[PDB]
Formats: sequence, structure tokens, C-alpha cells
Amino acid sequence: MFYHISLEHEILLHPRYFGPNLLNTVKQKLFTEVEGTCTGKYGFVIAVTTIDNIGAGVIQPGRGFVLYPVKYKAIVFRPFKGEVVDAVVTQVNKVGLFTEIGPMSCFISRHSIPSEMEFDPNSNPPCYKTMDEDIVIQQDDEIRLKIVGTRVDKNDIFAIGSLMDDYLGLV
Amino acid sequence: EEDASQLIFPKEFETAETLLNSEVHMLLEHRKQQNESAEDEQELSEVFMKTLNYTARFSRFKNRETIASVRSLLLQKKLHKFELACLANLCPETAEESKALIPSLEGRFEDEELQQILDDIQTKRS
Amino acid sequence: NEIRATDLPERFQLRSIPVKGAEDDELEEEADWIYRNAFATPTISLSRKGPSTIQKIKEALGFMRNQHFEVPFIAFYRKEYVEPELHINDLWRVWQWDEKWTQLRIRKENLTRLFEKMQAYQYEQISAIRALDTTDMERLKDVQSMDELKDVYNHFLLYYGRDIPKKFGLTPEQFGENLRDSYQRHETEQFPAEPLELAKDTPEAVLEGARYMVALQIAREPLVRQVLRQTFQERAKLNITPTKKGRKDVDEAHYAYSFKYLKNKPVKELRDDQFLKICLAEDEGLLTTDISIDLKGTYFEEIKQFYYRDEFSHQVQEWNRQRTMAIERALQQFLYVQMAKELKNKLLAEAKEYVIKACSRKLYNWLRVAPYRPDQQQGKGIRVLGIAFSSARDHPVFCALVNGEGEVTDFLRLPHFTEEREKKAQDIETLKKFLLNKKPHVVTVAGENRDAQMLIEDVKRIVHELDQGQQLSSIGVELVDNELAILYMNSKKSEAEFRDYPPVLRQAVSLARRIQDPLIEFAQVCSEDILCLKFHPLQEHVVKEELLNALYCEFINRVNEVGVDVNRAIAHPYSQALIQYVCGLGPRKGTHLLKILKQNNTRLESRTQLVTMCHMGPKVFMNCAGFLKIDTEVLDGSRVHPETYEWARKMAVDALEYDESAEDANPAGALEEILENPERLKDLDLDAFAEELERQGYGDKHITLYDIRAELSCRYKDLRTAYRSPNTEEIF
RNA sequence: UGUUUUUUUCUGUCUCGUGCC
Repeated sequence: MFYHISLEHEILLHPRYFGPNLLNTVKQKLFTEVEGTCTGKYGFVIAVTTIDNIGAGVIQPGRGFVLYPVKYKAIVFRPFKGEVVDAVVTQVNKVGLFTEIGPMSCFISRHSIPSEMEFDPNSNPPCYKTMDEDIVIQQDDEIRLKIVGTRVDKNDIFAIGSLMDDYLGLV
Repeated sequence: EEDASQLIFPKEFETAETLLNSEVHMLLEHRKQQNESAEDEQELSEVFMKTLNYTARFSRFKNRETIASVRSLLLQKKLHKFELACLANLCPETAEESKALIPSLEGRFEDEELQQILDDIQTKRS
Repeated sequence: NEIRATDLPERFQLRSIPVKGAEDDELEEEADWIYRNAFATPTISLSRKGPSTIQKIKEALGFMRNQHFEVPFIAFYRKEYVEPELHINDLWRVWQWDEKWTQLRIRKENLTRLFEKMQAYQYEQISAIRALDTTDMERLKDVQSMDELKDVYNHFLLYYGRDIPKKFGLTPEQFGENLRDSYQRHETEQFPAEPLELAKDTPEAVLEGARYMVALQIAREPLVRQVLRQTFQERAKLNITPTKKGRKDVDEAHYAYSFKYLKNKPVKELRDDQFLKICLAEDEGLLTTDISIDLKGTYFEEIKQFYYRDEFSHQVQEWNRQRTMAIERALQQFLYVQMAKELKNKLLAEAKEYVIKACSRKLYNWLRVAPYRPDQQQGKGIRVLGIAFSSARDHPVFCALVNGEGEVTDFLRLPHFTEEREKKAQDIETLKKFLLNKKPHVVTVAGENRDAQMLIEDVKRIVHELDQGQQLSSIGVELVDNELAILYMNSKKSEAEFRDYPPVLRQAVSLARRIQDPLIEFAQVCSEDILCLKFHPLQEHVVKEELLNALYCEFINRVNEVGVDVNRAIAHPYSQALIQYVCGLGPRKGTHLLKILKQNNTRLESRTQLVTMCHMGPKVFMNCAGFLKIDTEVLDGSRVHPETYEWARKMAVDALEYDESAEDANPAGALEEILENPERLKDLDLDAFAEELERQGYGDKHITLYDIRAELSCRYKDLRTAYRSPNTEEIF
């Protein structure tokens, strides 16, 4: 779930970047460093909206590299356990369902799915229906789910869904 | 221990600012509009494109004034910040569905008091 | 156990997976579905005619359902019931049509049941814009319309509501009929009311409330899908034009970049020409694609007049404006996007079909077994001298002299080559020593570049000048392209045959085997092994499952036409494992039969070896009677099955004019003299044989008479091609 | 209508005596 918080970071700037475009160069380096990455503390970062201020560059002793502890106002996406969101189904397989929560892909197994939703391997598009064939769930459909677990695979978040609670399907 | 169902989060995340699907959608759209201009600039990555096409399929309302109105009519209540995002994004039909999906609403408020809010949210949708 | 000890053959069970057999009533439906879906866009099976083709498909499906018939089993054994050699893709096409018909029938039954349940629920709820359960019957009956039926069912589900507890403009049916007929029979809501009055009776205070409902009704209507379906799919002049970035990125490599301003490409170029579809798909993947019919601007204008009022005096004008707005909303919802998606799906299907056809053609061209045996038929076969050199630049070139019985006799190396900058005698001496070491029957040299060709020519000249082909005569070294031997050298068979050998020896062995028995090599490979050889670049864009199925069907047909040697797959590893692509003898059944033969030590005594020893079931024996062959009864090693053995013996006796007394083995004149050469052909009449088969036998022998005569005259006939010598372009 | 080579920072112990700024 997306949020807007204030973060901090420092980047070393090589002395070749000194000049009238110092602040512009610092901003450009900041943009291509903290966009799209992920951390286990704050979660996955989408992008940066604006920068608060530029700190005082403390030149290191014996080294021309100077660090700028910049504080930027960026957004972050850190889903937690128990949250309910609305995602889209990407692929339907007998092992389980595949979805895509923005910068995440979760996964629901057949055990989580109730017994009413059977398999349709005979039909060309992998789909799940009921006995009466009234409700149909397939790919490219806005299907909800519940985040019952979380995981970070070395700055690569991958949660797990569930389909036990009622009112989880077509709106 | 981290479970949003029981309204618990780390200290850093407790002081965060909630965002709605339409809000993040328009923020990313404006960022794309700014970045596409000013040639000789590093183009967007696949993360930006996937987030855009993910948030564009759940934009209940395009007008920014709709976002302002729906946040203003909701902040007047005594619900926490976490209850401002999920309830305004999912837009459930009846109060029973909202209470079932979010266990925090069970016993926190009356039935008609939440049904009227859900009806207002549904009407605010474009 | 179910695959090997099953009542029905493996091929029959595998073909009719979705539809487990065909019933008497379902056979006609399956045949009709196959005929309707046989060739819609391109011309296929137009050979068999419309009604004749439909009858043949129905007969083949009925035979497959009853006797567990298969593709080759029904194509050859049922030549009368199906197209009599109309095309190679006869049994496989019939099986695919039957499976499609069964799947369509099952889907229609499910849709009808769902519609009936929904109608019952609506009657229970509202019976205690209405909700009527009348479209369920139409959906159930609409078996041919798969996509249209699914769209209609989804629209009905979304309109009625789909909930399972446990007056605005023209009507949808009238609008659909007016659009389909091209004349607006029904106008909009011809009433004095306008959108101002209709937007107050929901609670929105906006005039667009009814437009959304009208658009939802129009999009979720089977009639609209049927009217729009095939309007642009039938003809769509896709204009190929690279974009700003596509022009430089494609570099004229894809369909959307080859023609800078080459537009107006109709459905023929994409469907019939699979290369164009593959190029469009590849270009449309990353950079961009130019796929636009550009014919709507005039197809969408005619619909605008229909469903709208003609007068304009407030009530009439308001009704016309509301109808136009509703039509525009419906078109924006599921009018342009639906047509574009249908066109894209049709283009993808055409590209996949073209790729599959190209793969099948390549498999047919490269799979025909055309070895180069002695005299183009001392000892059985010829000694293939597989010479697979690495460089011919002072490096050891593999040269194996394998025999004609699917085995390698010996080999040797030739490190000396023309290494030495100026040495024109060391290579000649090495070649002479290698030729004198053994007595090969033919030379199979490979090639990689000009140097390899020069080395091969020098070796051939040295062999011919000094009579090094056999040590007593000149042997012509037949050129062999390094295409199959290189792949077969590093295969499972190559590794098993020789483990502590260099790759040159394996390549030489593979080249020798490929020029002695291509069928043995094809049957003794995983089919993995077949997928290694690329049939065409367009096959990659299309699904590889269709290409694999086509290759498997072609291999099975070739094996059935050429037959399988029972004794060849008993002790010789080279000619073993050839019971996987038989008509009715699946891979599991073939493996079980091979294991039983290896354990019990049973040989190919006759055609009834698997029926008498209890190794194969009656259905398996009947379906695989025309593919199993033995070394020795007289008609065992041929296409004559046990059912036609008596007829074949009687025909041979009549042709030879010999005595008739229990002719199975004892009288050898009509059998041996007839097999040696044609004794008498005018004695056996087609009409008399057909009458005898009809009176006694329960089947006409008009088409099977020629096959029986050929089997009696020639046993173990090979369906492979002849030895194809490399050409100039082919050699290069 | 041809032309033979590619591997690299090692490393040593504890004790005593003598001479020099």
C-alpha cells in the first residue's frame, strides 16, 4: 500500500562534477539511485516526487569525494499482512493462480481456493468455473485478495495471497 | 506480529501519509508528463510502466477535486489513517461486505452509519 | 498398465482425450463440426468435397469411436470410410475435428445447463427490462459459435446480474437486427421525453445515466458480436508502416519495418503468408507494429443511422440524439476494441497455422528415408564409410566404416592432411592406408567450407584412382551434408554405442547411419531430438505444440507406410525402439512389448505373436495389424492383417491357378511364386473380390483389394524416398 | 593454390653478543 514519507540518503560526488551544475548533478544522481530499489526497513520505493533540501557537503580527508546527506520526499510501497487490495490475474495454472500487485506478484494455490472453483484444462484458456458455470474467473480480471504473508527476496518483494474470505471476486 | 488487521505497524510507518489509488495515479502521470519533456533525460523504467498500468485500472475517479472531497468527508471521523486507504479504494457496496473484508470495522461503528458512508462513496464515483 | 494393457490402443485414447469415444448420435455432430471447422479462412479439404468430405470424416470418427481406430489406422485400413488417399493429413485432421466437435458439444451443454439454472433462479425470485431465461436455449444450441456463444453468455451473465444466493432508447434485439440487416427497422425511443426527463426518474442529475446502460446492453449482446464478427476478420487491409523508432530498430527485418510505406495488406497476406504474421507479431512485441485495416471510415457510419429517430422536433430530436449517444457509447465500450481483438486473434491463428504448415512440410521433406544402399535397392546392405572430418588441416578426421545392418564395423583417424603447408602426398598416403585397412561399400564424406569440400574431393579422387572403395574396384564416395550426422553423433544413441571415443568417430557413425536407415535414426530419437532441427523461422512465433504434433503425426504416418521390422528391434540396438510411432502402438505399448520380448525371449513368429503370447490386446492387435512386420506366417511381414489373411491367400491361389486346400503355409506356389514376381493379375478381378468380401467378411474390398495384392506380392514395402545426392546449391 | 607454442611473488622460527650516532 502506497505511502508518502520523508527519507534520507547520502551520495558521494566525484570532483569532476564541480561547477555551475553542482546541484543539478546531485539531483540527477539522487534520481537514478533511489528509484525502483527496495529495502527491508521501509519497503519498495516507487519514485521520488520532490527534494526537501541539500545538506552541507563535507569533504572527506585525503579524498576528493564529498558526501551530501540529502533528504528527499519520495513515495514508498510497503504492503503488510492482513491488508486487502484489488489486483489483476496474470495467469491461471493448476498449481495455482498468478496475480500482480503493482510492483509485486503474489500467488494463491488451489487449497486456498474453495472446492466450488474447479479446473478447466479442456478449454484452451485456463479458467476456473463452478458446476452451474455462472461465475467465471480468468486472466485480465480485477480480482481481490488478502495479503496473509510477506517476503523480501534480496530487495525483491514477493507476498502470498489467499481466497478464503467471502466477497473476493468480481465487484 | 505485523498485521494490519489488528492495527499494528512499526514506529516509522505509524507516522506515514496515506495515498489513494487515484492520487498515486495522478502523481505518476504528472511525473511522466514532466519527464517526457526536457530531452536528453533518462527514460522511465519498467517499474514505472507497470505501476502506471496497474493504478490506471483502479481509478475510481479522475477529478482531483473528487479526491479532495472524499478525503475531507472521511478525515472528519475518528478512524485511523489505515482505514482511509482501503475503504476509499475498494468502495464496497454494502456495510456487511466492508465489515467482512476489514475486521476492524466489526463493532467500531453502527450499521447505518457505515452504510451511508459507503453509499456516499459509491455516488462520488464517476 | 492402462496405457499398455488397455482395451483400446494408445493412439486412439490419446486422440480422443476430451471426447472419450464417439456415440452413434454424436458421430454425426462431430462430423458436422469437423466439416464446418475444416477450412473456413483458407481452402483445405475442398480431394474430398463438402458432403463427401463430411461423410468421410463422420465415417472415420465412427470407426475411431467403435474399433478404437487411429489416424493411420483409419486412413489406410478405412480408405473407403474416409477420403481414399485424398491427403496425408486425413486421420489427424479427422481426429482434431472430432475432438473439436466433442468440446463444442460439451461447452454447449454446460451453457444450456447454466442458462436453465439461471432462468429457474430468476423465476423463483421474481415470481414471488426483466430477467427472462430464454437465451440459455440459444446458447446451448449455438455449438458452432464458440467465441460468439461465450460473449453472449458473458453478456447475459452481466445483464441478469449473475448473483447466486444459493424504457431507454431502442431495445437490444431490435437494434441488433437492424444492424445485422443493414436497415434500421427499429428507431430510438420515439416519445416526447428527452434525456432531461429520463435523468430524473437515476439519482445522478446527469444525462449520461442511460448511455452507460445502453452501452453495457449493446456490448453484452450475442447479436452484436455476430454482426461484427467476420465483418473485419474476413477482410482487413493491414497497413504496415514503421514508426519513428521502428524504422531504425527493425531495419527492414520485420513485417512492420520492411515496407516504409507499403500498406493495405489484406487478410490474405497475413493468414495465407505466415511470414507476414510472424513479422508483425515480432515487431508488435517490443518496438511497434503497423496493423490497421483502415476500412471502418465506411462501416461505422451505416450503423449510426440505424437505431436513431428520424424526426427532430424535441421528442423526435431528443430520441435521435439519445440513440446516437447510446450507440457511440456502445461502440466505444465494445465496438472498436472487440473488432481489433478479433482481428488480432485471427492474425495470430493464421500465423500459427502457417508456421505449423511450414514445419509439417519440412518434416515431410526431411523425414523420408532415402538411404544409399548397394545398387539403390555380397551381404545384407552396404558398408557405409562415414567420413566426418573436423578441419582437414592436419587434424584427425573421423572415418568410420559401418555396415549396412545398422551397426558400425570399424573406424580410423587421418591426422595427416594437406598441418603441413606443402604436403600433397601425406594425405594421399593416409587415405590409401585407410582404404586398404578395410573394405567399405560406400564413402560418406561431410563438408563445412571450401577446404572441407576440397579435402573430400581429393579423398574421392584418391579412392577412385587407386580403387580404394573396395580394394578391388572403384567406389564412389557419396556426398553427405553434415546436418544429421553431427546431431546424431552427440545423441544418446551415439554416447551409448561409443563412450570412450572422440566426437569425430561419433559424427562419422551418425553420418553413416543417416545414409543407411533414416527411419531407424528417426524412430530411435526422443520426440526433444526432433525439436532440435528448425523447420522455419516462422514456427518460433507460433506455438510449438502444433508443430510437435504435426511432426509426430508425420512420423507415425511414415512408420505405418514403411512398416516396422519385428526382428530388427530385438537384438540390434541401431534398429531398436521403433514401436513408438506405430498406428495404434503407442510409446508405452511399444516399450512394454519390447520389455516382454527381451524377458521372455519371444521372436517375431508371425502377425499373431502379440495376440497368441498374451502381450497385446485385441484392439491393439487390430489397430496395429497393418504396421507390425516380422522376418518370416507368409503374410506376417506385410500389411495383411489376420482378418484379410484368408482373402489374400484365396486371391493368390486364384492368380496362380493353384489348388485350394487350407492355404496358409502348405501351398507355396500361390504364395512363394506370387511373392517372387507377378504371376497372374487378370485372374483376380476387383468386382469378384468385392462381392466375395461383401457376401462373406462384412466389408467391401474395392479399395483394400489393391493393398492386399501389393502385400501378397511385396512384403515389407518401404515408404521412404530414394537416395538424394547433394546438388550444387544443396551441397553448398 | 598454404603460414605450429602463453605458466609466474615468493619468505623461515626464538635467543644472545658486538659496534656506531
